[PDB]
Amino acid sequence: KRGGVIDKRF
Amino acid sequence: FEARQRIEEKNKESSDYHAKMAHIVNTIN
Amino acid sequence: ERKLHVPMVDRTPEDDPPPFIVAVVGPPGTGKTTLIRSLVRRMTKSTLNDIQGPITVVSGKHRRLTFLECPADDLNAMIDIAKIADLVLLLIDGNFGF
Amino acid sequence: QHILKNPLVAQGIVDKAQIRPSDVVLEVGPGTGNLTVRILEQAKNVVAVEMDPRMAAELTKRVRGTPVEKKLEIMLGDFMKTELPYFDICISNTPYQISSPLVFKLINQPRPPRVSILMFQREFALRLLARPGDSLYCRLSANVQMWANVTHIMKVGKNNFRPPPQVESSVVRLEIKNPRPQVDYNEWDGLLRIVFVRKNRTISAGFKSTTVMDILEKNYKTFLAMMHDVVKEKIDTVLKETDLGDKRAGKCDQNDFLRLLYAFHQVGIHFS
Amino acid sequence: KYTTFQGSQNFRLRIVLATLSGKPIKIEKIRSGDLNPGLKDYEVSFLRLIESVTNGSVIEISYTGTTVIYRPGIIVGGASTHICPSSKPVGYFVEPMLYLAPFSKKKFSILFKGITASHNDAGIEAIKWGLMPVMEKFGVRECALHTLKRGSPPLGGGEVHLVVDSLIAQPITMHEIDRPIISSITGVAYSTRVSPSLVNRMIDGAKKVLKNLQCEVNITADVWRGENSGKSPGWGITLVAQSKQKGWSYFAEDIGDAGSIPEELGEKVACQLLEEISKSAAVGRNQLPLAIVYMVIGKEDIGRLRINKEQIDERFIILLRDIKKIFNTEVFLKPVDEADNEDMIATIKGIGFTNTSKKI
Amino acid sequence: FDRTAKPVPVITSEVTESLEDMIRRRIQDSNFDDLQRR
Amino acid sequence: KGIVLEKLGIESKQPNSAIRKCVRVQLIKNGKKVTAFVPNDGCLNFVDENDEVLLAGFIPGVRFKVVKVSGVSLLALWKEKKEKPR
Amino acid sequence: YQGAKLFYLSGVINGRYPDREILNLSRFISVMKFRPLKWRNEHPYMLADRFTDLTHPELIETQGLQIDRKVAIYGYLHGTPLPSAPGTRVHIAGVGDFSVAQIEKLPDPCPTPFYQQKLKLIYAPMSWNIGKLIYMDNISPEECIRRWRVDLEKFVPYFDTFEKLAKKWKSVDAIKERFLREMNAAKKEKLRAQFEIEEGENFKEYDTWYELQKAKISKQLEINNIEYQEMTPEQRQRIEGFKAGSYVRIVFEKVPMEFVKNFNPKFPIVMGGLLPTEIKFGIVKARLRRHRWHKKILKTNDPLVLSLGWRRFQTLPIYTTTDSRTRTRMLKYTPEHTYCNAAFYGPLCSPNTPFCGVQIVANSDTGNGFRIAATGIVEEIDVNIEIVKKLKLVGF
RNA sequence: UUCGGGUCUUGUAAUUGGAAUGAGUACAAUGUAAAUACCUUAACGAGGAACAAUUGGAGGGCAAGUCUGGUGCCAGCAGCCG
Ligand SMILES: Nc1nc2c(ncn2[C@@H]2O[C@H](COP(=O)(O)OP(=O)(O)OP(=O)(O)O)[C@@H](O)[C@H]2O)c(=O)[nH]1
Ligand SMILES: [Mg+2]
Repeated sequence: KRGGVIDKRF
Repeated sequence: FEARQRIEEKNKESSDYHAKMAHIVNTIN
Repeated sequence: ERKLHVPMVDRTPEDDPPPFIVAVVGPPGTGKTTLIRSLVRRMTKSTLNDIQGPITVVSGKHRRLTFLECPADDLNAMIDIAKIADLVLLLIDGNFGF
Repeated sequence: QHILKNPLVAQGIVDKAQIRPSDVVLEVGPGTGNLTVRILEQAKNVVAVEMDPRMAAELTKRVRGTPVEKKLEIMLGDFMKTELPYFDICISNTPYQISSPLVFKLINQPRPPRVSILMFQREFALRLLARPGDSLYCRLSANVQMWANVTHIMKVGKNNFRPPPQVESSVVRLEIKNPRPQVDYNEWDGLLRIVFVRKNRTISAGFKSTTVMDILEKNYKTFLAMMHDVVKEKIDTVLKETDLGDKRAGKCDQNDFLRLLYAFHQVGIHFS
Repeated sequence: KYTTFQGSQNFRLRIVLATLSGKPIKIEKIRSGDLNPGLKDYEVSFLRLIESVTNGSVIEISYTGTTVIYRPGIIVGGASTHICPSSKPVGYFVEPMLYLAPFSKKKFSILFKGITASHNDAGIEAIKWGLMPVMEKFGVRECALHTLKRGSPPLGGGEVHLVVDSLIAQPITMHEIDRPIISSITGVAYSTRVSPSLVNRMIDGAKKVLKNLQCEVNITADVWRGENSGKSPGWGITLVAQSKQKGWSYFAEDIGDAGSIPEELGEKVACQLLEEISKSAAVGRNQLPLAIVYMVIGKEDIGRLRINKEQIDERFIILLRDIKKIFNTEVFLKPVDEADNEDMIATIKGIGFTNTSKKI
Repeated sequence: FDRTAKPVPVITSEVTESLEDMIRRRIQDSNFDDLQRR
Repeated sequence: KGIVLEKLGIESKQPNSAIRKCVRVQLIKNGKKVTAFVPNDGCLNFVDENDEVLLAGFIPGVRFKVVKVSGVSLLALWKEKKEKPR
Repeated sequence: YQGAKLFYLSGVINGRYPDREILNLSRFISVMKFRPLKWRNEHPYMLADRFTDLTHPELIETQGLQIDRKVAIYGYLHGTPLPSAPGTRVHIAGVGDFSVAQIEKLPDPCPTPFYQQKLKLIYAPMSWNIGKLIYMDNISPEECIRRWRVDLEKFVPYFDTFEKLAKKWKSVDAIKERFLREMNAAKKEKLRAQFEIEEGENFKEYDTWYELQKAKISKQLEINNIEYQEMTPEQRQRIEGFKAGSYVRIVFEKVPMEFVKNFNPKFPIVMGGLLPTEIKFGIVKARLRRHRWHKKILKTNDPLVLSLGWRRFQTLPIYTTTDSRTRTRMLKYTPEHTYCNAAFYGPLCSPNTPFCGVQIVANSDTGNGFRIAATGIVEEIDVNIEIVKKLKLVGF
């Protein structure tokens, strides 16, 4: 798979 | 471990291939 | 059966269609410029001493043409005119051959 | 005994049944159960009745140890003597020794199935579908048609069944009309039986026979409780106004027989 | 660079439309002023679902959670399982997948787990008989939502399997300028972990409203008991008005609460359905957004759909404005020539969308 | 890379549960494949 | 004449198998779907979907063979004396 | 095609060909008909008739010539209609991808005589209606509804209070229309209307299946024509955009200053619209062969100038085989006389888009050999690939 | 059909010599209403005589090559890919 969710929420 | 995993993978591919082949030969006739 | 073909849609407008793009493509010196001048004169009765870039001319009661002299020495030109040319006047030097 | 050996016809029978996942199917005499297993796949609950215990056990062995096993229910004994539980649809390989009672029991049962796909011998199937004026039109056709509508799905060759029966059979679909038409079953059958002694007779000819004319006279006096020549005169009249006496029984449609019944009720004479 | 939006309004719609159109979008100011700012859990789970069925997509959530950046990839689909958080039922997630499924490289086979019904989101029958038929008109020949397990709130326990075998280049152009004559009213009455009597009482209420009608009324009784009934007792009804003429459907749905009268819900949904019919011209209000989007992504050709004035409500306005911001397509409305009704024809030119993910 | 032989089977908890199911499942039906005096 | 609908045996692992050389084609005159044989897998290549194909009488039940694609002979392409116009 | 017309010209006099032959050529062009081409009918394009630089001269001075230039391109549109709204992505051959800053239609500078007389022969410059309130974004949607008279996450639409509705639908009137000696004619006429409702479509011919498809396309095309005609000219342009044949002014921003300086009117400027897939970049799976007249076979990871759609570019392809459909194995060189599966990174495009490859585009390295190196058809577009190669370990 | 039998200047993937000639080019003449062509003919025109004959059919053989199946080393399929 390519791409992903970038979760920088604390 | 990876030995066991690959074995499951190749078996699934072969079953899927054969299952498809009956379908093509089924439709063609 | 020779009448039968794959169905397709032609998006040409029903009214006021654009002038057809005519591409004059050939090796250097085969007479591309003189051909364009000759065609333009017969069609309009005016002689253009110099031609540069597209030339749109009236060709009929409801039909128009655009002449383009592709640069003979450039391959990159030969590609993009090929993708848009509705008609190609392929110039061939008879004495020299293909 | 024959067994069907064509998988395509079994699959077709299931598809025409078009069982919804919500609905529950009833099977009669599944036998081998090749048709059965497909039905379980598309049916929430399946009830099966089998005459022979061993077939049911073998059917248990076919559905054995499967998720569909919990959904499948197995019953034994002749379906007649038992009271069948509620079922939305019935698709089954009934023996023709019991086809004729079976089709009527399905109709008679309260809350009958909306659709059912059953197999009958070709001659029986034509009789089920025979329409007024058709050669095969019979008393049974008139009775079943008025209660329910029956249509011929396909014809199954004898060769497909093994050992091949001598007579061919055709899968047929029947749907019971809801609500059932409001006419007494006994009265309708009473009318049909007298008029179908010989379809090619005149309806008046059937009535003028001496034996039944006793029966109609006995019936009429019972209605009075609720002059045999007088009854003969009244019957001779009421046929004339209805005009049915001249017409052949076979030609007369279901609607015509109703004009026969109502006119008799006007006279005060009721078949049964 | 990014097409910018505001709030949580139409979050799913803005994501799918960007997904279909292939244009990156940015959604900001998501519940900024609330005590709990940013996305809800179900919205976050919704984005994870998009990542599963797409390839190359980039999804960035803010530190505060109030802003998302979305760069769509291609639709690839495949086999997967999604666990729905209890905040939303499966239908909340199944509905957006419906827009994207027919235009994927591989067939969608997604197993959804969680609560299966709610008061504000699409039910199972609603998708099965209320939205999926609309696609059948638009050219999605094969589409199925198998109900393995029903899960009523609050504990759920249900399972549904979404399978769409049909992969198409794009929806066919729509030509519906008439009022369909609806032939019959059907529906499904279902319950879980409770006696069958509740289903029977509920259909009794629906028929009481519908007995005056001139069309046949046949409501299926789907009583779920045993292992496959989920973890909580629940019960609800669906009523669908069908047009066998051109395969059109209008439907209404609600579920019952603890202590509610089964007869009362049945009468309400029946009365609810009649209002939907009164407000509908060719598709119901609950069906309209799917129809509008499908026409927009059709071929470079004018499709016509008849809409009633009642269907032009506040929701319909945002849907068109949302569509314009992403597709630049505008829905032109003209009156019908008839005087019996004041209906209008919605004419849309498709953007010439094509399913380029599917291998040839 | 390829392997000549079968990998040795692995007794995971799921394998035991599946096996132990069959061992229990059979016993309800009393279906024991046993030698009996002839 | 016909349209190439699908290449049924494209996947088939076995090269030059009888399945590999079969292509589903829909006749333009009536719209009935049928199968055609291609001379070899190399010739199976020049055919791609939505191309016009001229068929001629020839796995049982396959009674047709492709003699032209896009208005040029398959043998000409196979001998590679011409190039398919698109 | 066999039987293709071939005109013959002998010599040149006063810079002109023999009048007779030119007469024949002109007639042949006049009556010519053009086949529909897939690509030309699926993208909008225009050939620039004149070029102009709109950058303000002061900006050229205070910053310098290096500054990016605003330019205007004029010409006739072709193919599919170009959308009216700005921001559409478009490619200029040999320049790059740009976005239309503005677009506006101009009067035809070379009107055909039929067009002129309804209302110079040579043109060589180089040588409260709710519908409106929907799109007035300033007005809130709630404001829009009231003048002419909440959220889509909630699938169930708004319904009135239960009790009020019960009173509303106590009777079934107002919906009866939706549901299915002199009076006899009325019954049959009502009954006649019922029949066409219930069996009409199955019962409601062209000789060949081909004619049926052509009828469907033509009927749809006619439906388009009627619909646009009813609409106002502004409304028409707003939806379809600028149709082919319309003379349009198009302004671009952030064009390289080189393009302004490097302007030779001989070299044409070709503009081509881009579909959404064309914008995407990724791995392209394609089927490719060495061209027959090219002397040499190609090599893996060797530069090759491809021509996909409107764009020309150089990439490093990898030639592959399916290995009897078990794995995607890397090759070293293209097969001598057959295709092979090739993977390269570049702008994506719809499948079935043909292309050709060339190794040399500069004149200096032309030589005499054929310059067309490879031809192929793109098969699949994807964002990743799993090419593998055989590695063998050797021991004693 | 295995068993074998019948027969004698055969084979070369080897070298090498000078004689003939028209397809074609071409002064000219003939031919023709005027031309082209034919028949003629000064002068050129052959060794890969590259001055480069085609359309179909049958059958091999090869690999540190690739796929499938299994009472080991095999068999089937096939092999422009090592
Ligand atoms: N004798 C003769 N000369 C010709 C003929 N056609 C062209 N020419 C000559 O060829 C030369 C080139 O003519 P152009 O018209 O310039 O050809 P071009 O294609 O424009 O060449 P470029 O523009 O340089 O690429 C001119 O000197 C013409 O006299 C012909 O049929 N006979
Ligand atoms: Mg020139």
